Amino acid sequence: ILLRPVDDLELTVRSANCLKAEAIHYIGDLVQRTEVELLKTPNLGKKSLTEIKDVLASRGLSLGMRLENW
Amino acid sequence: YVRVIYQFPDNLWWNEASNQVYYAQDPMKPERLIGTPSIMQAKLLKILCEYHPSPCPNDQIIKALWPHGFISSESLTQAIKRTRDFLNDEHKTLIENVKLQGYRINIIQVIV
Amino acid sequence: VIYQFPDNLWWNEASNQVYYAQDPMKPERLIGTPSIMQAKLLKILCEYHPSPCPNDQIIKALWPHGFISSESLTQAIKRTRDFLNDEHKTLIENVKLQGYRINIIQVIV
Amino acid sequence: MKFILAEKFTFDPLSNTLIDKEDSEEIIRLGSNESRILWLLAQRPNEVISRNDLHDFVWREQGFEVDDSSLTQAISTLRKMLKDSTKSPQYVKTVPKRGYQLIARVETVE
Repeated sequence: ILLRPVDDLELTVRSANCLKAEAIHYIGDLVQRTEVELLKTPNLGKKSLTEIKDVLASRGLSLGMRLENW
Repeated sequence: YVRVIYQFPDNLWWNEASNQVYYAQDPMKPERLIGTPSIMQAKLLKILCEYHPSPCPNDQIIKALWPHGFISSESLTQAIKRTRDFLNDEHKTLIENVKLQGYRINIIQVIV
Repeated sequence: VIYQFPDNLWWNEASNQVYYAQDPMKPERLIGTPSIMQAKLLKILCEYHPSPCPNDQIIKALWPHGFISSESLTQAIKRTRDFLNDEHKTLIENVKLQGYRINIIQVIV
Repeated sequence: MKFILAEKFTFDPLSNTLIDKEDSEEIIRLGSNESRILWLLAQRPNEVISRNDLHDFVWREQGFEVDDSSLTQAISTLRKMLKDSTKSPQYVKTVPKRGYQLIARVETVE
């Protein structure tokens, strides 16, 4: 699922309002958005990164995706 | 230095240089120190001071507190609540909620 | 110059030592003498009084040419309060993301 | 001018004598170096003096240079003969990296 807006991720209000500021609107950014850079962002800890990765894993996706052109 | 000191009802004093808020147990004698606000309490206080005496609309308050944030209005309400709590304003006179027009801060005088 | 602190504490610049006194210049209930770094920290916190003292100011005044591991900031201002016996964490206050401050009652010059 | 230390001992910088009030019959004899060190400490009441500065003031006026173990030995003899505490801060103590300290009170007789 690389064709959905991030708001369709069923993300909680905290994660949605955080990731909205980083101009991250499609999963294609997030699948290669590195774990470290995701952790550096304001208001995003390990226990929320866990749920982000869990929602990704439910729909096949995950972080750490070497990828292709746009 | 451009020093600005704000006098609030119940002889409250807010010193901008030291960023300190204290009760005056005399006309202007500092001995009863309420303390130092955080970096949004001070920001919202600055917003309400810069728009005095006009009420400040909530959208600009949010855009100044959160320049690049999709922050819900609940955080606005509770930020105002906590700022009024730490200023001991249980009677809602210090930071008044202008009905359907935003917020004002009750300030008597400015000392430079 | 004599700085007064809660619990009737005094730090002296007419001398170089700390004590618990009710008489400014009289050495009552001596604590001792802080170290070089401790004395510098106390001087910085007393000079920034009554304003909070920024963390970067403290690190570049105590360690102008040191690669501080960012955790000596807390060990130093832990043992400094311990040497002043701040068990209740009331003698030196930490306002988060703004800095440190030290509670000074009066200044004698 | 005679000095009184801690309301107990009496000492003069000019004749190098020590008198204990508890035992006024027994005069305490001190060496010149330790006596001059204690007098230099008394000249600056209760603030830190540097080991380097005290050492150079005590021994360069003497006209001769000695190593820094000499100051440590002189202070050891001073603490021993005064019967000051071995490591507690009662009369004289050492502040590391800063110098030497006196605790005994200063009372100028005249």
